[PDB]
Amino acid sequence: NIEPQTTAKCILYTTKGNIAIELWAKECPETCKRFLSMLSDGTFTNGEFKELKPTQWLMFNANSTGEYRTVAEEKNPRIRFNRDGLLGWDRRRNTWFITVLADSKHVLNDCNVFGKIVGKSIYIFREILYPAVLKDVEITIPFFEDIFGS
Amino acid sequence: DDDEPPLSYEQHIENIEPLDPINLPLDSQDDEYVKDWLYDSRPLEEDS
Amino acid sequence: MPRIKTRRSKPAPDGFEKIKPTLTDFEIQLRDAQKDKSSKLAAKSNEQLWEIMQLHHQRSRYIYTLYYKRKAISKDLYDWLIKEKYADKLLIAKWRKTGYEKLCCLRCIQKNETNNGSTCICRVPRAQLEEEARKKGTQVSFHQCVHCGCRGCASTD
Amino acid sequence: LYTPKAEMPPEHLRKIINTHSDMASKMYNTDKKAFLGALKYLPHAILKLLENMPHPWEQAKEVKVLYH
Amino acid sequence: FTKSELKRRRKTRKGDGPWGSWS
Amino acid sequence: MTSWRDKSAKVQVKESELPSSIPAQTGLTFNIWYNKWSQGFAGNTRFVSPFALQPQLHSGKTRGDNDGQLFFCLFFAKGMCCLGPKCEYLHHIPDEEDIGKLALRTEVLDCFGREKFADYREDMGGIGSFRKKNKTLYVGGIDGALNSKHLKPAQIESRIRFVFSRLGDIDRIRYVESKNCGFVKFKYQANAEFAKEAMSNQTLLLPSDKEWDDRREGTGLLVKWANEDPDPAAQKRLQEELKLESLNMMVHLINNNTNSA
Amino acid sequence: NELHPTLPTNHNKTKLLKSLKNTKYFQQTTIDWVEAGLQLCRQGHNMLN
Ligand SMILES: [Zn+2]
Ligand SMILES: [Zn+2]
Ligand SMILES: [Zn+2]
Ligand SMILES: [Zn+2]
Repeated sequence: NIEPQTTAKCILYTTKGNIAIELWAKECPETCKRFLSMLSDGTFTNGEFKELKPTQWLMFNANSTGEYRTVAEEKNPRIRFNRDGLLGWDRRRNTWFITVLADSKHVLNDCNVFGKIVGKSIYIFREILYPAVLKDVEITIPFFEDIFGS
Repeated sequence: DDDEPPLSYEQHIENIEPLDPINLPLDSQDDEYVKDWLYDSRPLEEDS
Repeated sequence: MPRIKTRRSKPAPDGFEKIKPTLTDFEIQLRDAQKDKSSKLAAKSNEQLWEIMQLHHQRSRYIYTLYYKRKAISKDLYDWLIKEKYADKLLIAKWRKTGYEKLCCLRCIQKNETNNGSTCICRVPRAQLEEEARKKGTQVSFHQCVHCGCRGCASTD
Repeated sequence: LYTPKAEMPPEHLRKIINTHSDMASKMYNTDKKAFLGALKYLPHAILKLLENMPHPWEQAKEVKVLYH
Repeated sequence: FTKSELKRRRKTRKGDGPWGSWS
Repeated sequence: MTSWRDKSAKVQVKESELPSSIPAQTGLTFNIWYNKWSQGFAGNTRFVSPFALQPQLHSGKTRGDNDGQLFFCLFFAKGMCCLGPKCEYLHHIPDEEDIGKLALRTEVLDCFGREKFADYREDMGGIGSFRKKNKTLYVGGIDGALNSKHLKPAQIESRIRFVFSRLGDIDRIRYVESKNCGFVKFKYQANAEFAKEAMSNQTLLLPSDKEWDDRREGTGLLVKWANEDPDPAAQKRLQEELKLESLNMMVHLINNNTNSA
Repeated sequence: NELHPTLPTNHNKTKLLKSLKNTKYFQQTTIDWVEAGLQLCRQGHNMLN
């Protein structure tokens, strides 16, 4: 595991169970600002698991942050798609991307590798193998102290 | 890892700030003659 | 003190903030240039290297005009920009000379490397290569210098 | 005559090494024979790398290099 | 060749500098 | 002229559309010295070309024209060149003006600039010979080119005649049904060399020929060199044209003695 | 080491790296040490393959 040290944690509260999530905020400053904003602004809440792509990814919380614009592309080749449970980010308007079990490298360099799942709750994610919705959000560790909420 | 290609400099390494090296804190009084230039690479290179 | 900031690096002098937006814009054009675009053709591959020689040349004309032409920077900032490897010292040293004011690089006046002990073809003035062309009736079998992709760096030109 | 060596940009060496990662084109056939000619001189390059190693009081060292 | 003829021709090449293309 | 002298040559294939330098998948592990696949059996690795030459559409002036280039772009002959007007070789069909400039050099080189060899080859493949001036191109693989549909041998002859007609002065064509073989003789060596590269590994079938969607699965029409003609009418005709071209240079070999005196 | 000295010979001033920088084929630059060593790992792995 050559990946960097994670910096921001955001616990998701779904109907299936708790999804603990950690984020790389130094190595990827922009996609954290599109994520941590829309958690606290409530625009992710009550979002259904939308489209399962078998062996590739599953997609939820597609609504859009600000001005319906894009995200400045940033890649670190220490942070790659080799596992399941890796959060991604589609090039489209403000849409998540959660990698399956086949973990192919064909989805790389086309999406933004963004965060992980803390290993206690990868078993909750494997229950999906009536989609789940997002009830509550608690941002336990914000890295962006200044920008977020100001 | 044995399967990992030797990682590239300008993508992985060049943007990180370096950590501190091993320096002993020089006494402000005893080490007055040396403590400006002691830990330099080629310490007194620019003196005539 | 060449490229990355360490504890042995001195803090930057006064006028660095006003020139820093242009130097950051040269710096991100080199990062696009460093990466490998996977190119099959041998003629396309050295064409990528010519972009690096040009981007290097232009950032050194930038610091050269700020100090030797416009005098918009102090000498303490110029000594810092040399030591922190922003500007090529040995290339600026030829630009000060007479006949070398617009020289593309140092590899093109280096006589020992050539087959014939000569300069590069890009150092010959365009008036003169057009002249023996008139002897033959064919325009120019010269477009870009092999070491730079220079179309002619002569002073009169 | 004798002018000394041109000091080149450090980006020029990077680009050449990033280009030679995948040598599947026929344009690389002469350079592949140069990699086998370089193998005789590899223990000399190892000695120059290891004698110029950073000591524990310095963070980073810049060194002059010579590259094919 | 004269200097005023030389100054008018260096404006004809496009790219503003030694990478400025003739024709 | 209408096609070539007024235009500039266009780009047939973009550089991002150029095919991968790695071949498809023949064995288990790829050898990075020889650029081949190893450890297994190969599976008749020939394939048809996804591109082709469009004589009137793609010809135009190039940077080889302004510099005085003798030789022709081989990727233009294949329909693959990505430089277009930047390329240092000629993008048009060889003609009597340029072939007159390929006179001293064409004895040992071909029209693309490649050296010729003494022996031919065991299967009469790529480049020619500097011992024999062979102006006739063998055509084979016609079953693989037509994608295994049937046609009459009279209609096969015409479909060979048309696609070869553009590539230069065609001397004669004689399709054989007994051996599915086309013997296409040109006026010039330099147009046989151009046509051999241009129609190698192509498809014969036309866009209206009902299999234009599926034609990439083939093997293409093989284009090798032609052996000596065994029927005795052409051998006497070979003896005739040997004698009359001899006397033409019996004239000039006593003119440069007359210049000598 | 003190008992068996091996003396240098005065003729040998040829020095591999100086005769190699005479030719066209080698150039100079200045880089980080960690960059130079990571290059030689990549370069020596190509030679053996
Ligand atoms: Zn140059
Ligand atoms: Zn030059
Ligand atoms: Zn030049
Ligand atoms: Zn071409």
